Amino acid sequence: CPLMVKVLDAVRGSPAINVAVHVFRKAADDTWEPFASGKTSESGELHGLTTEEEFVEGIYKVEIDTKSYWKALGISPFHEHAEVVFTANDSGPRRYTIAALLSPYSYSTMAVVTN
Amino acid sequence: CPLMVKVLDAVRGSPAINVAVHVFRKAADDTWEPFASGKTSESGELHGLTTEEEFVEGIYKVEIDTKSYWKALGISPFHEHAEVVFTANDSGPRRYTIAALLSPYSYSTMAVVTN
Amino acid sequence: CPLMVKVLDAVRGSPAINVAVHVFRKAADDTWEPFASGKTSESGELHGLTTEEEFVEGIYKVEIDTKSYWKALGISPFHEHAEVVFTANDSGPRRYTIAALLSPYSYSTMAVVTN
Amino acid sequence: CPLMVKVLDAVRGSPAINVAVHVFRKAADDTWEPFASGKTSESGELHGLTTEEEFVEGIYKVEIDTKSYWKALGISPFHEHAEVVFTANDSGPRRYTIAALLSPYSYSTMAVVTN
Repeated sequence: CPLMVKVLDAVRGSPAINVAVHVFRKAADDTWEPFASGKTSESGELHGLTTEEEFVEGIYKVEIDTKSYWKALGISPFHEHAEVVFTANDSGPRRYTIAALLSPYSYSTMAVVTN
Repeated sequence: CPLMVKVLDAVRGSPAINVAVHVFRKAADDTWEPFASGKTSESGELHGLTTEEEFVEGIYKVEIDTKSYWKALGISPFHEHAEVVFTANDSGPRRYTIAALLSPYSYSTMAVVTN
Repeated sequence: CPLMVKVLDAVRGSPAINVAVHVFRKAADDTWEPFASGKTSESGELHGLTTEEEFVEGIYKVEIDTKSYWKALGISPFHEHAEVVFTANDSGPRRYTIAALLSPYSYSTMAVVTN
Repeated sequence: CPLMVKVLDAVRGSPAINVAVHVFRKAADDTWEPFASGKTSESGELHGLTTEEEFVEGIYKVEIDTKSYWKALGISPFHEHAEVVFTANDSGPRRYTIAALLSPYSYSTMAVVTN
């Protein structure tokens, strides 16, 4: 599992469950091509998005559908979604964990990159 | 000033100065059209991006060029940029302060919306 | 104004108004001595806590009464308060802005230190 | 495991390893009594601090020794430590995960409370 996404809800103090997550890879024509997607689990995690073979060096975007999550909770949000854009680089073995902490008018994102 | 952007550096405990900021508005054809741009001042603030007349209802994207900021400080950061996407002025004109707190592998963004 | 405290509410996208703030200074006997206190204004800021003459070198604690703030809004939050503990003025006088971003189950704090 | 602490480093994009963590419980005389302590593991986690039997309702403080962590990395920090103060309440079965994201001049803390 070279890429995992974890989403937390700061209003409820819980994992953010059933959040839609879309991953894109930047194409040669500078457009964003769909790469992988899913919904977070009961633990707020989304595993199995890609494989070591497919997840080559490139620029990737992880779009987390925060607005739909807050609307389902009846809470008025600011953002349309939380976007995390980064370059994946082959400086030895790597695993990426993209974490997002959500509030209606704020979000924090952190990336844990390990060997 | 209906739109202001403020950027802070969590490594140095200071305003993030000379950070490039690009604002886009979603067009009828679903593409991102350039709307305004600028660089943060010595206080880490960017004022004067738009006016009450030009800043109509719409979906806006504020792209903060965090990677160039960290690279100039000798840090190879995780993110390409910090992106803030939101619907503006949908219940009438509002004043928006988009704040971003930067670290090499994390960022937080908050919006203060006033009537 | 060598010490200012700014508090924001991430649920409402607004300044956190009327939040109680207590400042303490560590005494020679290692206890926390009351130093200054106040309530945030309509802008979520608390100015005038101290002066350049009184704000000598030392270890200071800024306690922000987040629980009372959330309870007044009808939310039962996780934290009793947000605590910021730091050494001040150890390389000469500095100006400190302590900012706190609040959510029911999370908080972020940042300090901007200027010479 | 009713209480777990997780600490992340936003400068390095990694778990914060070997960070000292001290837990205290508020006594009847209003002082903080030592309750449990440890150091975070290679995953930045600290497990086994307490048991279901010992972790009764009360006010607890988790002190994370951030200054010593940054000093070991040669980075000048703002805070003496990160403090998380909360009430533990018996509203059905519960587990607490206290997470802290560290930067030299900022920290974010989140609590995940699950059944």
